[PDB]
Formats: sequence, C-alpha cells, structure tokens
Amino acid sequence: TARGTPSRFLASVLHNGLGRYVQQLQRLSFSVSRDGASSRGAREFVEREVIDFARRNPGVVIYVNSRPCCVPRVVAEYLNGAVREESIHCKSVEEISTLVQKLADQSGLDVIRIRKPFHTDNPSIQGQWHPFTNKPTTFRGLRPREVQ
Amino acid sequence: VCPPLRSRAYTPPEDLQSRLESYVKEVFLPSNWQDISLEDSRLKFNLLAHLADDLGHVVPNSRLHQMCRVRDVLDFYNVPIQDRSKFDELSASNLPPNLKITWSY
Repeated sequence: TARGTPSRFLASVLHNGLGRYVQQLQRLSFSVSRDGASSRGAREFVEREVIDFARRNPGVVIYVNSRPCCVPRVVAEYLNGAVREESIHCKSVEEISTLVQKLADQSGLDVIRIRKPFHTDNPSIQGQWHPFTNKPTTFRGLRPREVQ
Repeated sequence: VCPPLRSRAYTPPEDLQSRLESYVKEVFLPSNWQDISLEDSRLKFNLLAHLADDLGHVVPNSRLHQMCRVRDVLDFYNVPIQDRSKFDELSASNLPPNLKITWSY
C-alpha cells in the first residue's frame, strides 16, 4: 500500500532529455550455468540474443559469467548507482529478452509509488496565485474602514 | 597404452570425390558410381571402414542405416563437424567490445 511503502516524485537522473538522451543502464551481469534446467533459457539467450542486444546497446557492458548456479540471475547497474537483481530462473528466451529490454529502457530510480504523474520546475508562467491577485487596489492604499 | 583422445572435429577433404571414387573402385567402377547401392553388408562394411580409417571420421550407427548409397556417404563426409567448446564458440563468434564472457568451469 502507499502508506506502507516509500514514495517519490517524478524525476530524471540528470535531466536526461534536455540536451541528449543518455541510457541510464550501464552494466548487465548475467550469472548463468552450463548445466541445470533452470538456466536453459539463459543459455539460449546467451547463444542467440546477447550479442544482438550488446551491439544494439553499445553503452552497456555485459558480463556473462558461466558458473554453477541453481538460480540464474541478471544484475542491472544504472548510472545513478542503483542495482536491480532479477532472477531469470526458468524463463524462456522471449521472457529473458523482454526482461533485459525493460531493464535497458528503465531508469535507475526506485520502482515505488510516484506521487504526481508530472513534474514541472516552472509550474507558473504568469505568476502563482496569491490572495492579492484578482483583488483591486484602493486609493492611497486605504484598508477598509480607515478614516484618512 | 591408451592412444591420445581423438578430436571430433573433421573438415571434409578437398579431394573428397576423387578419394571416394578410388575407394569405390577398390571395394566394388560403372558409370554413375554415386548410385551404387550399398545393400551388400560386405561391401558396405569395406567401404565405410576404409573411409573411416582414412579420414578419421566414422558413420554413427544412427546414420549407418540411412547411408544407403555412395551419394549418401558423400553427403555425410562432406558435411563438416566441429568439437570446440561453447566458450570457444562464443568467444570466437566476434563478440562486441561491450560483451565479456568468462567461464568458472
């Protein structure tokens, strides 16, 4: 629930779009296993997709480590310092591809409730409303019931 | 003494047709030698054993029945095979500069 979970505001890592888009994902470590049905999909991904993904995203370093593993994993490190570890255990090639693409397209900011669907650093162009807007001014600035 | 383990890799020889037809002449000669039926077990064994001894590559039992003609034998001996490990294949498949693969096995 929102009250039982942290929250943040919509934001970008370094104003990611103003000048140029910078892919926030920087590292992808795939822990895979030679043997083990859990990492069959991971093995197929390494064989058939990882090269294409690497060349499509030249700004992401991919570390494929084949060691004995019961739960193959993918650790995504983002420019902002966030680390997201996802299990690719018993996931088909398509599922692994979608997960990896989502990690690539996703920023390092925490996946928590976002308070507002929008964020403006300049919400007002004409002047934020204050009680004295839309209020006429009186001669010599005389408050009501003032004698002189 | 156990001989050193043989590598399963086998690149088909360039003079494959000439070698095969020479062996066919040695074993069995007529025109269209590619169609010589290998229904006689004696001749089949002679040809296949000679080819295996020469080339270092033998017909598996699973394909032995389907090797019915010299054309089939030629097909089997011109299709290549490699035995390099998956690590070697992945590392020699032109890995992009941002893709590093390591084995802890």
